[PDB]
Amino acid sequence: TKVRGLIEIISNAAEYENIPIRHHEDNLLRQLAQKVPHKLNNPKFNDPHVKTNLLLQAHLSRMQLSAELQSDTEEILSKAIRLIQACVDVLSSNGWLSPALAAMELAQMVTQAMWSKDSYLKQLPHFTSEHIKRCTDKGVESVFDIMEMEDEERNALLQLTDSQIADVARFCNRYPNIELSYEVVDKDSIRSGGPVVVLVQLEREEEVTGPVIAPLFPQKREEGWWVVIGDAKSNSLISIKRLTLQQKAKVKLDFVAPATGAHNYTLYFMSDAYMGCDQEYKFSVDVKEA
Repeated sequence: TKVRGLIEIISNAAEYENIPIRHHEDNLLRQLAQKVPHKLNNPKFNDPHVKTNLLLQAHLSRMQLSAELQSDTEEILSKAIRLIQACVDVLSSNGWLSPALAAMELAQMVTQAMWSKDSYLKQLPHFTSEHIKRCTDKGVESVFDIMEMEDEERNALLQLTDSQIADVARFCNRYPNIELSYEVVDKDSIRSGGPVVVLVQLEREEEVTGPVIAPLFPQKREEGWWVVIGDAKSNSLISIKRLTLQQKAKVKLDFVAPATGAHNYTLYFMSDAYMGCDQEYKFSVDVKEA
């Protein structure tokens, strides 16, 4: 399941069965279809689902559109998050780890208007491609790398006005900087077929708690998270829970312990709003019994 396939699942939804099909837009659409990262095949520029797929890609690529197309995009976007969450629900319920994680990233992508391959710095206000090129050239790749710089370094690199920096500071102070700690409950008493309980604790270290900053997403959004346990080797999604976080939160996940012996898993913490904030921890358990 590639990003392309996930975008197709979202745009093929019955919810978009009535996206406006206009006289005289085929031109823009035909060209749009030429420029988007994932080219479409038979394109039927009369299919609301085809239009929806192109407008979603255009949004992710932050391309120039007509006022009308921009309005159509806003409509599509207003239904997108809920659809993506449902998609994550389906993929994770079926136990498909990679597809489920990719769908979670798609929620971040749609919110921040960017592709999974883009630098996380594309989220910062006023950051252009050259900003990103210069940051990458310098080995600066995370928002945290940006925040660690002193003024002289930052001004030379970003070349931003005091007002632009104030906007950057606002985003950085709300960007998730969470400390995740976890405990395998009674690690020495796990029995085959019995429960394996993982107690996760989250604590926000950044200064501001509040709604997501996403200049290119029309609706007000709240920060959402998923905590997941899976087997990366077999691509199996074992446990998942959705949560919202204020200052501190405790999340309990559990799953059936496999056959006696040593086993390895991965604990994931995934955003549905920001990129670059996800965490992964490979842990192990010793199952007794037998």
